[PDB]
Amino acid sequence: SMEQVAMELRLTELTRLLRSVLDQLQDKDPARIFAQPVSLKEVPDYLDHIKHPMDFATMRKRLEAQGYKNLHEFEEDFDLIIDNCMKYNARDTVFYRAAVRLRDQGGVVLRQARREVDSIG
Repeated sequence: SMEQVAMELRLTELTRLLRSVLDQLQDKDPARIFAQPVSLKEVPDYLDHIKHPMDFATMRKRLEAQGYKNLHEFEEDFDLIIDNCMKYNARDTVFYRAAVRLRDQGGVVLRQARREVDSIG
């Protein structure tokens, strides 16, 4: 049906809009602390601590597989990255300070991103 084609043209354009946003969020991690999943080789106990790991490359596989149905699903993955980090790592660490910074700065990008989704449907 053509009515499925209109759905896919609107998913494509969410997916293209989320592409921008992820790039903007990931520029706020210039150290690349969050670029890749935490290495299970290097941190074998990691899943004892964190049950739903998340990082930027993983969010990007799922973005180019058109796997984010709405903005809320995208925003959840982003908050996982931040929240896992702030549990796993102590307050006086480069890692925890980098998540605090990314949260704070990402809040601006996400607060405009909400409005553009609502605006353009």
